[PDB]
Amino acid sequence: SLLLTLAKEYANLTKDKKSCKLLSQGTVSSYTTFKKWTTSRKEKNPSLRMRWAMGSKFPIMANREILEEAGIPEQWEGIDLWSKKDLGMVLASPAAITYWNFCGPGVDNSSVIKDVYKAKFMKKERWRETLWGPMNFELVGKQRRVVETQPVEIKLNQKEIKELTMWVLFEDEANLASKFIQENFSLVLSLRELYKGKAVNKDVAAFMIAHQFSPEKRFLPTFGPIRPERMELLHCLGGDFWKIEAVTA
Amino acid sequence: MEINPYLLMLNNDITSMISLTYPYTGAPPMSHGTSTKYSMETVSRTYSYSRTKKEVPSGIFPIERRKFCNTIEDKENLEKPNGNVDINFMLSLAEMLEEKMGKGFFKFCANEAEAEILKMHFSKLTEGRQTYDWTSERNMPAATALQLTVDAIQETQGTFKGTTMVEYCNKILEMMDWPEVKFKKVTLMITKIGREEFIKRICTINTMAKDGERGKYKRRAIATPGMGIRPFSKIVETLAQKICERLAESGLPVEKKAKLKTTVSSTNSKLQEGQFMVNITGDNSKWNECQQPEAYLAMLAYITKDSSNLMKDLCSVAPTLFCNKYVKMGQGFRAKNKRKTKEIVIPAKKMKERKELMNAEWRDLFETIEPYMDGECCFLGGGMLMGMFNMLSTVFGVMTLNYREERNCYWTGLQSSDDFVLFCISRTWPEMEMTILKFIAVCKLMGINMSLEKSYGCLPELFEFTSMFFSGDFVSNIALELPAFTTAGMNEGTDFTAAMSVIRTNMINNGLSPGTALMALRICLQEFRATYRVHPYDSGVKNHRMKIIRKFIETIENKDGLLISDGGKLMNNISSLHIPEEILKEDLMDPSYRNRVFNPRNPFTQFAVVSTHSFRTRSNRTLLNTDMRAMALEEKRYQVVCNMYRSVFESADVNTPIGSMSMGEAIEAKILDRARTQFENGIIGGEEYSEIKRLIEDAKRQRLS
Amino acid sequence: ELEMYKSKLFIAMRDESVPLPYINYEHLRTRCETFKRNQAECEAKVADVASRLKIKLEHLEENKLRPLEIPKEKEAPYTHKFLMKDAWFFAKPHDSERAQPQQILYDFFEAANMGFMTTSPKPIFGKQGLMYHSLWGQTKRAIKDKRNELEPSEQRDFLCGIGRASKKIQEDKWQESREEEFKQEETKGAAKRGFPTWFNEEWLWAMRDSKIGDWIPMAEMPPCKNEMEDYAKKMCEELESKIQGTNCAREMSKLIHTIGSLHTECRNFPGKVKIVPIYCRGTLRGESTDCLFGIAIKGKSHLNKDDGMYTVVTFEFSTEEPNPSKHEKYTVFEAGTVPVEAKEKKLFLYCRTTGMSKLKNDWFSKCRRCLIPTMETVEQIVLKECALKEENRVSEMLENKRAWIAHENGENLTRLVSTKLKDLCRMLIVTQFYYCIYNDNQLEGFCNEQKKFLMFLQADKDSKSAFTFNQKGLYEKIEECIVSNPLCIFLADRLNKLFLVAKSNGAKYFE
RNA sequence: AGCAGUAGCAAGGAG
RNA sequence: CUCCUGCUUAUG
Repeated sequence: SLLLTLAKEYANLTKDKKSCKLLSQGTVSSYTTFKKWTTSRKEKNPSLRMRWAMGSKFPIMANREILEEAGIPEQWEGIDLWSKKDLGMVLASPAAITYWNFCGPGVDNSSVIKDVYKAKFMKKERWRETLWGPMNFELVGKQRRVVETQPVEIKLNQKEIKELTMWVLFEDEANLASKFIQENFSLVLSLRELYKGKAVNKDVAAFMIAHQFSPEKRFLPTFGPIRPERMELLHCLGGDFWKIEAVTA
Repeated sequence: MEINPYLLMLNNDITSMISLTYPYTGAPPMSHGTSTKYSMETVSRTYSYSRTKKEVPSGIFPIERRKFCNTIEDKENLEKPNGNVDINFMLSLAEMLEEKMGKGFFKFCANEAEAEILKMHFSKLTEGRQTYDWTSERNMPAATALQLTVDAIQETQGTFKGTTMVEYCNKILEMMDWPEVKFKKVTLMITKIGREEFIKRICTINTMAKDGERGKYKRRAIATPGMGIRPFSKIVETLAQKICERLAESGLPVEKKAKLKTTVSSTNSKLQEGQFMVNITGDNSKWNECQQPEAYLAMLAYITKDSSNLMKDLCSVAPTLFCNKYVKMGQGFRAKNKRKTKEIVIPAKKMKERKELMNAEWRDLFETIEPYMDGECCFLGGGMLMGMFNMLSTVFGVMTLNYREERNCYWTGLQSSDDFVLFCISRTWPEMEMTILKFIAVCKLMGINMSLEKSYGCLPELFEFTSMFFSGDFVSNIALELPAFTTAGMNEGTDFTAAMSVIRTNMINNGLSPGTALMALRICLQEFRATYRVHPYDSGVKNHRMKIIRKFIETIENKDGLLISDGGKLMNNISSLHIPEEILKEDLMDPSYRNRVFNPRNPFTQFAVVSTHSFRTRSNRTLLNTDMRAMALEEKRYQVVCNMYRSVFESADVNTPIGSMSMGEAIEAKILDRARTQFENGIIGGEEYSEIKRLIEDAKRQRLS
Repeated sequence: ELEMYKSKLFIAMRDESVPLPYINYEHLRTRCETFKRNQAECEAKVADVASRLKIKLEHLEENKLRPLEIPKEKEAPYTHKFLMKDAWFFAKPHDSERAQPQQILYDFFEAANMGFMTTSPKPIFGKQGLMYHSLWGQTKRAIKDKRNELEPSEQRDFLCGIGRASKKIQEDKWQESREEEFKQEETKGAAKRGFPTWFNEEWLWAMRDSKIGDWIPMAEMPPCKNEMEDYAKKMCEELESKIQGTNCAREMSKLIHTIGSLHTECRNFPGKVKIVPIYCRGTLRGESTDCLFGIAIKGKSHLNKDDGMYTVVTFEFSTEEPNPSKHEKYTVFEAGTVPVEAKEKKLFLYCRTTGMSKLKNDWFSKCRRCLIPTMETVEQIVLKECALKEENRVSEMLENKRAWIAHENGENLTRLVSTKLKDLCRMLIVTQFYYCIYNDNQLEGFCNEQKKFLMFLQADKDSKSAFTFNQKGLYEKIEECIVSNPLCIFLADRLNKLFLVAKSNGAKYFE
């Protein structure tokens, strides 16, 4: 029943007169230069305007119906959380953020968060189970290399990743069929039994595929062995006048 | 007792006591007022270095043209900088260059460049800095100027179906063949313009004042081009980018530290029984007024001599657009009475009429620029301003550094945008006068002026190159900007992790010894806390956000698991800069707290780290009160259409949506295609399919009419 | 595919913009495809060599590195916005609920007794006395009635500029008159001054330990593993334990709290004159106390761009006698007597109108980032030391190592004061802070050129026989960018004395 | 007055 | 020189 909804929205937007000269006059590529119309120059002082923002009484734009579902108009001594000034979106204070964080409703979502961020929890689990030793205090230094810095086990090369996320999520407008498909299509048969029914949005799925298959290769000053497990530990293992390594396993 | 901070250098080196002499902690210099005198100083100072008087009349432009090549009137003052280039000399250096490495050098690099031009989409034009929009005559971002230019095309004659680089360039030249061009003015009226005014307007370059540059007492005018000059410059910078990546005595893309070790060891392995080496650190001054584009037309006609027929004509347009560029002259000056009370403003238009209200310096600079002024702009034909061909002049540097005169005394070195290090090998010191004066001779002939005041040399390595002072063994690091630590300012969740990211990238790239990184981490922690008003629970702060945290701290069981945005202590360290705060803390949070923070049903986030504090600040109030409210109406329409096209194609932000048919036609054919596919394995109902069909047909008849 | 659109005006554009010995682009393309080089090239090279007249300048034989020309004119005044060394502060224990700057101001109105703060209408020296007398009286009764908003009177209408702006008339109507309102423009430049003698005693005061303890609000320490985090924690704790007690930390705390307060007051209230304290907060015998140095007054900032230059009026508390040379821009009154237990000395109130700006608030309010270059420099010293000795010697290296600073006044030749490395880091946080205040154009150009002469002194240390191509224009640029900054002229004089001390051993210099 | 330095800020309008 | 016109609560 989604096609009736999209047909109602599409039939609603053609009711506008001057908007009909917008679409069917541009191109399919022009979506990119339709995405950016940022007529402000640079936002050249973001932390300055953020300190001026947090100094007021109501800096935040917040949803109304949820906060009138569960929040309170004022706390126990004059701490304001609400306005009635203007879509129905209501300004508020960051005391509502911390009050939501301390006296608000709770939904069990630990499995979803511990399944989207598998790369970073894998970094934490690889971080906790290491052991160090003494320093060395010697001169050290070596040139710049192109190093893949993540312990992936698939090692794609940033071309079958965009193509792979075309041929796993949404195949109706995916790609022309190349010769890079077949064995990766056995992997597609593996992946469609994973991302079939989930509450994860397709942009978040398109995020979470691209970080388990992509060894992040950057142009970095390295030294010693060039194993990719110790390349997120690049900045910790040695500097220019000092060095520390005692990893047994 | 007197006190002197410089005495540390009595028993140290300049690899340690050199960060002490940078004033990077104070305010950067800003400019004030108009930027007219800097532009007039640049244009008149350009024509004073031309060393000529040979004028050629023009049939296109209503102004005269002064030539810049092979027309020299040699004054005795040769140490004063010249802007005149001998083309047979530099082509002799090019033929001397390509016989050093390979034979088919420019055919190979030019064919790689042509291999990368053909596979380029013109959305690459929107990944740039600001440009000049000539429809409103303002400075705009790249997407807005490209969309107003394409808007002028699709409103003027026909529509645009290009979607490539070459067809957009061909569309620009077709706009040069058009007799009349229509665009929109401001309340959105539509105006027209003739033929020669469009030619005067496509070659217009805006100048402004360079704000916030560390290292000058006098100010400088920077220039930003239009839109019809940018893709050709992308072509030439791809070509010269491949040439500079192939050469081995340049330093622009980057390793810049191993090349100097290989040339110091390699040219120190090339010494006889009496020869030696002397290095000279230089700084080529007046660099942006001594590169004429006509020499780039000659060398750019020489590089592509056997490449193609498209590339041979496509790399010979941006020099021709640089040979006749106009320059915006800022916005004028101001006059005031004897009592300094009423102060009128004279813009750049009426500066010719009100000429008798100027100073000595303004009239001296204005009478030598007068036969080259249009109504608002100026005619420059030999300048190479900032924000242009950067990786092409470095090729001239490699050409001067690969000169062969035929003893056995010679030189080598390394080149940057305007910084070089030259190594000389000879036997005696008057022979050093001979060879160094030969180097200033070849640079002075080819059009490169070495400054005599900012140059020195020693025997071993004690030189300077892009502010990295290389001593006899050690290397000093680049003095970083401090305000790069705090420029995120968007969220209580994307600030502290962004600061750990910047400390990580400055630790890997630059030196940044560890206690400095712990210090900068702890200081950026304190600026985060003082900015967002969130302090630790054991502190004595009592504001409107610590009263709740001080009241509700009894409910949390394990106290060292709270967030830093919610009154927790610091748990990241130097060996934890690559893991964010939340992901480090989620093994110790209370489950009511963890299930309460990370709830996606929240009044703030609904409407790279985890989004749980991610709120949006309110907008301004003077954005809907000027005459530019309908511009916010236009971006509202663009966000509406982009939300619809995002709603049609479920995966559109991942891959670039290429195509050249229309947007709504791909919508209608897509809804009919998924309506057929989800029809035959799915739907099956006459009212639903016939109703969706009715809405598509009625929307199509409404759109077509 | 391989066809570019051969247009009409562009083909007349390319053929006109060729070099002068050429007719069209076809002729240039056919000549450049058929180019072969010759050996008349070296005749053009040597024919360019002959008409040169350029010689290099050695240094072992013509060591003309003269000391710089400090301008011998009137002395450069004290131009910093606040007072550093002549400060006096009133103390009380701090209340946790009463913490906002208006609350601190009223609580020090009852704490520091302003009833005895009697001012004569005739000052010691200065320019305007009656406006400052009426202004101090009006703001004193304004602090008495517990609201910080000055009612419109002619005193505030004269000091913080209201109605003092030019009528910017566009060029659409001009209404020309015969020989009346003759209008034009004229520029001058900047005024030139002389060598400051007061900067030395403020340097030596700025590094001397003050008994109030911790002044700077740092943050807590993260946990450490068995790594080098012990090392970084150790360096942070020793350097932190040295920089909290100095007077530079007191002035940084003054700038942070005061300019933070004036900054948020510039956000929340344009167009309205406020009353803002000038204060700190530090630990006295464990009790967290706060001070109060002066009273600042805003001047209705409408900050449109990053400029704007709104007017700040400063009333200051001093307990030393003035000076018409250093304290030149002030309007020194007399306030009364203060009981000072070691008997009852005097009390002088200073008056000064000045300006801040919106870009010159964020580089002041965040002036805690001066501990980053200091520890970088000290750690470059120590890590280069252990990197050359290849043994973990840091803990005894921080105690048994000297650093030559601070030669005396009557003699300079090889008469230096060797201090410990942490007293060096005291002097480093003093000089990085002095960069953090006095940064203008002149300090920038002077820092580039002193990097050049520092390269000459390093070349002199190792006997490399350096050389230069032109010494006239070099000193024309260094003598060009020394006009009126106190720190620039001071570091020029100290650069000359560096040339004397290095002249006592190496041979490239003068007397 | 003042900041500031190669030119601006120090409300806007009418006479 | 004379005369007419404004809201924004800030906590190292």
